[PDB]
Amino acid sequence: SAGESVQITLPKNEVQLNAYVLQEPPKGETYTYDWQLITHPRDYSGEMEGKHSQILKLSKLTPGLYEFKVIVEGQNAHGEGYVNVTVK
Amino acid sequence: SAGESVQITLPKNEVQLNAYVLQEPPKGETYTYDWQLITHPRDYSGEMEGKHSQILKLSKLTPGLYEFKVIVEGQNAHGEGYVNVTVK
Amino acid sequence: DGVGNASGDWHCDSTWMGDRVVTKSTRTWVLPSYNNHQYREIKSGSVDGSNANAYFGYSTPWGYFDFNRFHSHWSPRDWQRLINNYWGFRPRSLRVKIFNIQVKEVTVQDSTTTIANNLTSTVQVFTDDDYQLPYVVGNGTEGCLPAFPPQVFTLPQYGYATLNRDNTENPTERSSFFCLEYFPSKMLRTGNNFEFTYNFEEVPFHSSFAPSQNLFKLANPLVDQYLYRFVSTNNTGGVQFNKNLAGRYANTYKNWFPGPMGRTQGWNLGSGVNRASVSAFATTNRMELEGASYQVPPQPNGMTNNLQGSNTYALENTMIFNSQPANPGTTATYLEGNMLITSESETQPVNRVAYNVGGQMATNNQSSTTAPATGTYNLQEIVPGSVWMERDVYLQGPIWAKIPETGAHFHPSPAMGGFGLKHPPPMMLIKNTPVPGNITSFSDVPVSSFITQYSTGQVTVEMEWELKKENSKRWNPEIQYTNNYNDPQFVDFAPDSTGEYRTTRPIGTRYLTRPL
Amino acid sequence: DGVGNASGDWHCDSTWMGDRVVTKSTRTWVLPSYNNHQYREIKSGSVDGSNANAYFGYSTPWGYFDFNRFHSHWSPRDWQRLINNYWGFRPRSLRVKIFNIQVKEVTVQDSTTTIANNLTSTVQVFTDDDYQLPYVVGNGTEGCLPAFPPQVFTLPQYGYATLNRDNTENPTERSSFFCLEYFPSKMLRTGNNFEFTYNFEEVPFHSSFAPSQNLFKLANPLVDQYLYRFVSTNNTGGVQFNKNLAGRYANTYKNWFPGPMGRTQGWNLGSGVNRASVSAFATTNRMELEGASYQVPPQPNGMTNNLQGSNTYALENTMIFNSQPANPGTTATYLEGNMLITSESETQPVNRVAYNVGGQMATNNQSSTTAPATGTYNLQEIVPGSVWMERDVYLQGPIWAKIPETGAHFHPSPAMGGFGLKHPPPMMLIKNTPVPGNITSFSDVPVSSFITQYSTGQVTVEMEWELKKENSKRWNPEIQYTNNYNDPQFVDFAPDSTGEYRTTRPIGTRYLTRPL
Repeated sequence: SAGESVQITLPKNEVQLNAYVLQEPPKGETYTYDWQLITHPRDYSGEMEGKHSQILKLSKLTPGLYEFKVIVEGQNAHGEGYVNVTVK
Repeated sequence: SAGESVQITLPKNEVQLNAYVLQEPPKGETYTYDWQLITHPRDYSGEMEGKHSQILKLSKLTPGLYEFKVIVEGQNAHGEGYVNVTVK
Repeated sequence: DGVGNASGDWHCDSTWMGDRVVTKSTRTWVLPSYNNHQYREIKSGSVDGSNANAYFGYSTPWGYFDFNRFHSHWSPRDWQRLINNYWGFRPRSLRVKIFNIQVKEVTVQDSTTTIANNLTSTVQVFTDDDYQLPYVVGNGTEGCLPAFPPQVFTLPQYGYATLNRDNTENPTERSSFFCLEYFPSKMLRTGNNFEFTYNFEEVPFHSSFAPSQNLFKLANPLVDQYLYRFVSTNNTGGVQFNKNLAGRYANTYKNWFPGPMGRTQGWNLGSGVNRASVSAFATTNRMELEGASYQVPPQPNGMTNNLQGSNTYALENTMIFNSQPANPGTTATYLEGNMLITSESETQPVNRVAYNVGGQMATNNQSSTTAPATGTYNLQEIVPGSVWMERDVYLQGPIWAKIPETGAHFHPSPAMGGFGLKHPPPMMLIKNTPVPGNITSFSDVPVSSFITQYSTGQVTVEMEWELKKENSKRWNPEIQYTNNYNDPQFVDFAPDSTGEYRTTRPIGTRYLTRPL
Repeated sequence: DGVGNASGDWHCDSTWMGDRVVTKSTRTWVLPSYNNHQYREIKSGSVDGSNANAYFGYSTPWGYFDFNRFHSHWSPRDWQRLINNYWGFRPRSLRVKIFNIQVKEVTVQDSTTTIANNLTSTVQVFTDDDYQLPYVVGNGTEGCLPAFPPQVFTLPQYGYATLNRDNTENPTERSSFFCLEYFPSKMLRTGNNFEFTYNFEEVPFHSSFAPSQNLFKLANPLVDQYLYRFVSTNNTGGVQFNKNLAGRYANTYKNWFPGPMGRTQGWNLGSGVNRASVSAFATTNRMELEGASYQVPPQPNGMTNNLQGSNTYALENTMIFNSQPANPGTTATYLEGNMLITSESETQPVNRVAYNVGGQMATNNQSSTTAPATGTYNLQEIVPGSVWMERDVYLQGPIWAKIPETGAHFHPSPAMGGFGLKHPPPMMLIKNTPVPGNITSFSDVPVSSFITQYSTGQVTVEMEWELKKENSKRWNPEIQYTNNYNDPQFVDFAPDSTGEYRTTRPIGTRYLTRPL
């Protein structure tokens, strides 16, 4: 698996995250991505839009560490990536 | 199965052992070798590196008899070899 | 008894009956078969550039029940009812019950992984009542009954470190091995249950009140002292005195002294600049033991890590919890926004501030030729007529610790808070009895192929606590723990939209006050 | 009783109560269905160039419990507590229990091999209390309860040899067949259990002490004897005497003699050159029986295989164990580094050395014309006023042996050590009751297709031992068995990193001393 870490600051917070998997399949075969927020600041109320898509949209991000875990699977091919976001 | 027996002496002890199986498959099919130490001297503390590989590395061998058992399997083909080491 | 009859019932409750309160908790646990039924000798060398990290020990195939966290017995609301009304409390008894056991066999033939239940399998259970095994329960480790009652938890694996030789991974001739199958245990099939009771030894009440007076200013501000003080020498060297006036606390004679202190470094949370790009470790407080250097949070009792209305924290004199539970072995870099940083600011009237010097004293001998000189100190231990407050207990924190058997100790009160016990609630160990796979021939070599399986069941803990009734004559209203949030986006101490339990703040225990 | 209720509990323990000690052991066993439910007549001709190897007998489909090894009842540490403090011990009673049985059916349809449990199947169990069957237990064979409690073991298959004719594979008209289904047995389903008690017959205490004096030097070294001795003849042939002086032990008159000895060959372990490229067999000590030549280790009691502080061992007078358990039928050539070679050097003050001549004696009649001549001997049996020490018991060795019923024996103490019993703990046999496959038509020919299955369960053995308290007046400190290792890489008598139990040394029984 991977471990791509991103960072942001200032008042702006709403951000979107895509998903990149190795061994890309044919057009006829699309995967069903799945995002799981495993760690977030204690204040974070926020929401998650388009989890099952390639891009998860985040809004209302309070300062702290955010831990995600996108899981990409298909026909005889399970997988997943990891991503950390740090807000100041 | 086979029964290849090796021997060593003097202070030197660290040795490596490969694995040879009959009916070698295609490059696209690699086996997952497995080594098991079934007999060793009562003093032997040592370690085993790269068991699941073709070559098992041994270090800190005290005098005595060592019994190994490499097992090589694949797609519809289970197998295994035996090897004895004697240190003086 | 039998397969179609339940071995116990669900009890969650709190019964307040004057001077006592009885809490009951039931949870559902799951137990994996650890190590595949065998003992292993585990060990480590020097990790992260520190040989204090080296060890030698054993993992076992047993798991254990750990209920040494307050939130395992108290709901947020009963905790609030306790800290807003009582001056103290202490544990009196304990009753534990394991019931409704279910062993499941797991078979993964042809990637189908089917789970069936095995009606004839057993789990073994015993309590170490004579404290013959390494007690690992009161050391701030995970795996306790969860805070929230609907949560299902995995029991942790029992393991222990024994002696390693010279800060390396090797054992010494004194390192011991403890085989847990060498104790008598009960075996339980799906219709069986295990029950166990315990009484705590008389311990002092925890003090859940804050001091309403400062220790150095106990004299009446209206009357002068009948004691005098040296204030200077005249142009000839003769000594002069002055009477200690009314309310001049900087000079009065004192009877009592603040507790022991060892200076810790202070860092600013939120607003407040700190030194940039620092690496704590290299400059943290350490204690040497057997040739190695160990960090010692939270430092010994008797200090305050924060000064009320300030954002400077002596971080290593602090208990830092996470707002949520984490995965095993995470190496993520959490920020202040993710933590539940505790503050002991309500002990400041009696406990010295950890990031400040502790005082000063004479360094020389004055004479006609030398002027009196003084020098500050960074650490000061116990002196006679010393008083301090022990660390507070939090809802998300530990209830007790075992006092180590050595024959010599001073004031057995654990650094992390809670009760220090000579004989604490015994460890309860549990494991899935092994079931051999298909074995067709004889061998003197021990069986190594087992049917894979796991168990699950319910566990009920019932604790009786004794309370110390608050008896104040304060006139004006007191501070109380209260549910105060400005524009809540979610209810705190409740499940959110996802179903995960939220907790945004550590709840200590000192809201009520008392005059010294 | 029932499927969802456990039939017994786990007990492992040691309870020392003065003059007694009670050990309890529980293990998990697995039982294969042997022979596919049938008796077979097994036999062999002359193997390895020796017709002493020929036999004729029967294998049965039964397995048995064997707990005739000390390590099945004693932990390394309790063994140490016994040999450092007592002068002797002997077994008093035995209690056995088989419980928590589980029969599993195995089906291999389409290479899926699924294991399900069969709730209605039985195991049969009985104890041969009248010793009507060939007793195979005390003959140094494998399959005993394991040393380490978490280990799971396979029960061995019962078999026996009867009489063969003329050192060939053929039976004689006296060869007997014993059908074990011809005894009354209990049948146990998954809710049942079997229990059995036994009392040992009064036996002599084992002697767990070493002699503090040499048998030939019991006279006071300060006083002379009032006895004289022939020392020579003068130039005329007249005999001359000399008084036996004080401390000249080479000449004193003796009252007692060392035990019997039969010279064995001595070999050097470690440092110490031996004859190169030898083949032991051809020159080992043998005894003839029925026309065949058998090796007879460890030789009869009364000798010492090693001389303290020497590396020469009379290897065939020695008990040689392996540091670990081996697979069935291994033909590997082990070296000294793999073995646990025992030494009886602490009996040397009383037992003759096995690799040396036993003494000498007169071969002729001297006269004016012939000089007295003498000749050494290699074997010498019992004489009156003979004393020796029996072989020692080891933790990894055998507890008892059955004394063969023949009506005539001398000093029934087994060569391998332990107690010799007229009526030893009866054999406990067990087997999976056969369950027929799908049979659709009638036949007078016996059913031969069965459902394949195996069983497993727990077994608890409880033994009471009587101790003989050490009562010494020695002033200086004694030798004790102690955990002494220079730079341990692992803890001995503990599981290693792999989970396999290690044991690097045989632990005998004589540490304490006594004056003769």
